[PDB]
Amino acid sequence: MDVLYSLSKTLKDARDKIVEGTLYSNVSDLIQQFNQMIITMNGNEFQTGGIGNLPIRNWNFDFGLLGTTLLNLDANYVETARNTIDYFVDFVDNVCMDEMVRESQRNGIAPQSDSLIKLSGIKFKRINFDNSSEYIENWNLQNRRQRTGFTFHKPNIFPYSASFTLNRSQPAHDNLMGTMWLNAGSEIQVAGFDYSCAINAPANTQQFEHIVQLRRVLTTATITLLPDAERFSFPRVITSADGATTWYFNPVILRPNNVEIEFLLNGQIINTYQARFGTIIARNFDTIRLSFQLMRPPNMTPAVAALFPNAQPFEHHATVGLTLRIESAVCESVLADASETMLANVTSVRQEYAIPVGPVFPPGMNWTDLITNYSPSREDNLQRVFTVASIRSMLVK
Amino acid sequence: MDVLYSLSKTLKDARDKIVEGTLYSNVSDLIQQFNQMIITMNGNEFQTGGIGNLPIRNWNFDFGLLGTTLLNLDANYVETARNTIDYFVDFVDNVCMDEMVRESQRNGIAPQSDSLIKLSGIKFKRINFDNSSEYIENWNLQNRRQRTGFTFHKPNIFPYSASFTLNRSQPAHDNLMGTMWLNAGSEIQVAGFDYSCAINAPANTQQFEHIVQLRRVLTTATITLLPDAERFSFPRVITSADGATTWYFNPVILRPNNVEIEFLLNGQIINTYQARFGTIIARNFDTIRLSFQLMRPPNMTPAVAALFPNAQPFEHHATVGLTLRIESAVCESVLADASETMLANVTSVRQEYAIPVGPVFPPGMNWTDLITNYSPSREDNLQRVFTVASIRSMLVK
Amino acid sequence: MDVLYSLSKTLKDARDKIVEGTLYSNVSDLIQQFNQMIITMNGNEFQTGGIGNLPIRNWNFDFGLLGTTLLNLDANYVETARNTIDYFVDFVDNVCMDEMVRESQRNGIAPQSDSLIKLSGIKFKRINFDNSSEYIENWNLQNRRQRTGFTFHKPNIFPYSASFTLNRSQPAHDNLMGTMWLNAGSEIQVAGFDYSCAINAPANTQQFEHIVQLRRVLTTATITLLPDAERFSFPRVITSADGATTWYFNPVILRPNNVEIEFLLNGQIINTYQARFGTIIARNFDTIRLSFQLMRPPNMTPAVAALFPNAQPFEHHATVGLTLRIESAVCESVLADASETMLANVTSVRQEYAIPVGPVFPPGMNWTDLITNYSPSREDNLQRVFTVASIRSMLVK
Amino acid sequence: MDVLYSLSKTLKDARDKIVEGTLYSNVSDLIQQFNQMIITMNGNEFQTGGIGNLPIRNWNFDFGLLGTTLLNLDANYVETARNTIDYFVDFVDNVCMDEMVRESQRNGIAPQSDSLIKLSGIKFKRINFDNSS
Amino acid sequence: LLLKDMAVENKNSRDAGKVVDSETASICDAIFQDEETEGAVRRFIAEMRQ
Ligand SMILES: [Zn+2]
Repeated sequence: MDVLYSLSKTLKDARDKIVEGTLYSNVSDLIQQFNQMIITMNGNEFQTGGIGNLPIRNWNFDFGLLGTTLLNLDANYVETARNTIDYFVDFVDNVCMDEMVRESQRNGIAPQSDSLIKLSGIKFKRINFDNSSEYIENWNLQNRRQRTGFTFHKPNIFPYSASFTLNRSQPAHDNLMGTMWLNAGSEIQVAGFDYSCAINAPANTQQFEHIVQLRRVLTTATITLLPDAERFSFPRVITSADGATTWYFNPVILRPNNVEIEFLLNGQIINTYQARFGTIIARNFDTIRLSFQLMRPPNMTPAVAALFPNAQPFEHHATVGLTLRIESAVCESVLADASETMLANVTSVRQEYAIPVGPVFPPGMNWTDLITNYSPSREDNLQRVFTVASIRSMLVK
Repeated sequence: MDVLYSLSKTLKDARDKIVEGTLYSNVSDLIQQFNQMIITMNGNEFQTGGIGNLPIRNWNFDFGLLGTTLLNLDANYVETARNTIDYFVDFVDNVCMDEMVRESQRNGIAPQSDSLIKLSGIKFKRINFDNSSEYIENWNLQNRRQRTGFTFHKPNIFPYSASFTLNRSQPAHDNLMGTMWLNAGSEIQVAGFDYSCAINAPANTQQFEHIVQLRRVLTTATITLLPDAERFSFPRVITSADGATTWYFNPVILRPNNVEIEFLLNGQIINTYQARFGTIIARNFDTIRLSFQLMRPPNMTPAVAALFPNAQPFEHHATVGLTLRIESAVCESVLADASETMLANVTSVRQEYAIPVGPVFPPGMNWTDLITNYSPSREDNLQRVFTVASIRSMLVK
Repeated sequence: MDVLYSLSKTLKDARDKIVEGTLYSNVSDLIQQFNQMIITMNGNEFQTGGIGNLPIRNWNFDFGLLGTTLLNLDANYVETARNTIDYFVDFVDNVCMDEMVRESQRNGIAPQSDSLIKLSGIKFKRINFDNSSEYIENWNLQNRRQRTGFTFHKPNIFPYSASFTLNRSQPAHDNLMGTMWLNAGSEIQVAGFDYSCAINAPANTQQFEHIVQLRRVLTTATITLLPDAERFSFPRVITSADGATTWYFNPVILRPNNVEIEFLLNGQIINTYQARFGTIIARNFDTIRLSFQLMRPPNMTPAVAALFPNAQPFEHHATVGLTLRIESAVCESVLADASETMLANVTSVRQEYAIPVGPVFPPGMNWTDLITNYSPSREDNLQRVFTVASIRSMLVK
Repeated sequence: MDVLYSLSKTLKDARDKIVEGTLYSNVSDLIQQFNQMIITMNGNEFQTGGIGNLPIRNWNFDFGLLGTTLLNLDANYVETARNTIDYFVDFVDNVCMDEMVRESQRNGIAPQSDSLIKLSGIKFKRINFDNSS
Repeated sequence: LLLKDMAVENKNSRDAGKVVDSETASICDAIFQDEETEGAVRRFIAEMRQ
């Protein structure tokens, strides 16, 4: 595999450092590496494709090495080179794609394609070099067993979940108490509502709580926590839990009281914040617990008092909420986020070539389904497949 | 042009790899490249500025080479070097800026300034080197007429558009049906409203649709799709279509029914998603079509039933909506996005030097105006100008 | 200090370019640099830790070097090398962490730890090399007293602030006029409300204004400006200014009239935009001023007219708002943003090792507190500490 | 059959007793046995599968002996060895599985697969060893 | 360079052990006999064949 990597950085640092006008010596160390390749290759033949709509093209090698005309390259030098590169580019593309579609439950962490299986062969190792591309960097460190780690902006850790839980309800749905939320991507919005405005509640306070369990631990997370859940601050007509009817939600928002956010790891509180809105750091956690309360206002102007009567009908529904967004974080496992194109690359190549659903990944590489049941097999396959996508993007975007 | 590039990576990899200490051997390959430059330059004379409030400055060259002698580097070596670099820095800055202001209809792609036009000369080509900077990388591939491509976080593809369309209206605006939306940057929010809650509609369902045509194709897009349009979930007083009066919008939100998102390319459906909220991939499209419905709730608790009478006045306006955000995508054309400073750099240099409006770009480099009428000339000029901004940011931020 | 840097890029470019197979002549220039180090070190003793829950591990040096022969690398070569690297890694980690906790009122910009103070020594300078990591790049340019600069996506310039100002109020809070806002991170949302809908106001227009003073100047900012403040578009029960009671806010939204955004620098208007929504550029500013008005609709349909009576009670509260988001910008001072992990790294190391609160940073490295009173000492310490975090992340994530 | 057995204890006592570090003479008696194998093999082509969803895989043999030298086994020695073992492992697996599914009435105790039938051949017996399992 | 052109007999040991050059040779025969050299030494010297 690592083999593969090189092939590219070779070409990139090539299609880049090899231009009409640079002094030879700026590529002396490079040129070499290159040739070395051609050699090892020539002779051996390859097969790519042979699945879904993916074409089966046959590649063969027969190339002459590279000259060295002294003192900065002459145009002619380039063109005779570029012609050779273009065959490798169009090659790798086909190589990546071919191994970017196969999946395997048993050993879905190793090479699948006839193309790559042949590369892991020993007679090729002679190429590997400059492993600085963040992904390969972590691919190695994992083969030896050590502390990996990636960087993500607005990580996609929460499978889509939009629902509610009625802690107090009745057929008419005219005096409910519970929570409703939206967990998606890197964001959580949760609202706690009490139609009675805690009129009969101890200390006139209703407690709420929202717990979210991550499928993977996030470390070094920079998080924005804000009071209120705008998403649940407007009038709604919602389906009942049993789907038999619809209820009316007419919120009026109050500040969440006694806000406490806990970032836990294996049941232990690692970070805890009491009513701290703005930017907070959660250094290592697999669970987020948001606790907040609705406290009936002890003093009310007439306009406010009018919204909260001592007896039903309760027409204005007291609501308190929180919004939490993970701006950035590090994860030991690959994940989709708001900046990297890996998931999109893998998903796109599979869609374009009409690749049949396999035994590992959910239909369409669906993110929610994937992260919901993020098994070891799916993760190993995802990492292999993401690393290949990153190798491909060095040359083909 | 490519020439220009080098000049910088030369300086960067210079002001970076050259310091009090290190071994010669780590820069041997570098030092050379450098000198090579000085030579080609010396003797030549330049001129930058002259437009608007931009100062005119002349530059000459007559500099000594570099001691290729020493083993290690002594402080003294650096200082005698840094002094020479600083003249080039302050130079390039003035060079960039001077070519970052001029526009041109006929040939808005090639160089403009007396400064650069002279560089494209053959006698200077003896300086190109290490073109791994994403932008130049793509500048070349476009000259050779091949498949380019850039990477963007929250791209800026949608010109600002905030409006509505009343499909059913009357003077009193007391029983409207239509859609309202906000397309801006990488986001779309659209709501469909029916004051009558589909009371007289076939199957008690009102169909809605929102189509957005991109000015450029986006590929490998990672997109967040969520139900509801929070922006259109609150009470509003809006101006009538003819501007003669104002209407009242008092929404109550229901879940969008039969949601279907289609990402089309030249009229063909490339990706289609039915009621799938969360993260979805759109691999290649120039158009987005969002179709959704409002279905009158077949079963209603009293509180809900009360909002939707059989006869006017209709006081609670049934509304369904969708929110779509393009987190990342690739485009073959340069665009502004939420992370890159290119647009801001170009716009800022022009504003600071009071550069007069030209024949190509809209006043103030206005993004909405630019993307709305993204002509080939504007794109070629934008790419030239963005590539220069990126060359400049390697040294001056 | 710069010393430190090298130590890493040494190891990275090492644990990266040294793999079973690669051709020697790709590392010739590298190998050297490496050895050079071992030498300078051997014969030196260090000590890290001693504070809070940070272990006190001791280190010594005495190592053999590396062959220079071999066309290609044999597995055996690596392993005998990796064994030596791992001691340096586990070293640096402890070195970073030890200097990443101490703060000094006086010279919070200079080295602290017994470990590093010893490195700034002259006899170690013989190790410097390849300073291209954005942070060190800027560390130097500053030490020389020159123009710095960084890059941030969704910078964190606004300390959390969520409040209101009642310009017209009375005990019953039934006819208020004022503004409410949320400044946090890179975003500002502000709403102006007038319960009377400007019924007795000159020209039936109520003027609003919101001013935000940045603690540091931002340059080359790409900004999204949109009409409406969704956060303040829903019903709320709010505490009175004196905390003695609660008032009711029942907004109905109208388009903000005569919107004018000014980006000022030292009291001077640098950029001004009149009613321009979408993407705008603010090239250099330390203050943002948003002015907008509520204009009573001159023509109203019955439904609208009904919301705005000539006499109290005023039950629907006319509200106009704006939303402004700084997507990206450059700052001469380090700041937290939505992508970089620096703040989180520093905060996390301190939390994990139970580092006691010091004399410079607020408890918990609280961002709001830090940016609110961003003194020169806090900035120098923050930069030192952020630069170290970035050096560490090259090897340990 | 017994043949088969060896193939493994060979590999186990191999992937086990052969590691970065060990002194020479702890593999002398072993090393030998190993090589002896490679020889007998090289040249003969094999075939596994062909039934149900069992992939028809082709196997070939052409591996160099060993550097019966170095004192305290250098890392490099191992890796060049492990690479050869892994082909045999992935082999045997396929060999076992292929004969672990065929049934025969008349004479059901004997070997079935084209893979194994070929092993019971005399020219291979030169391998059997350590039947303590 | 080539080695056959430097071949030499490792006087001691089974397996017609041949070694690199003269010095290589000397040393072996030399140590072989310094009785205070771990049993592993003779062994290695021994069996190690070209
Ligand atoms: Zn963002």
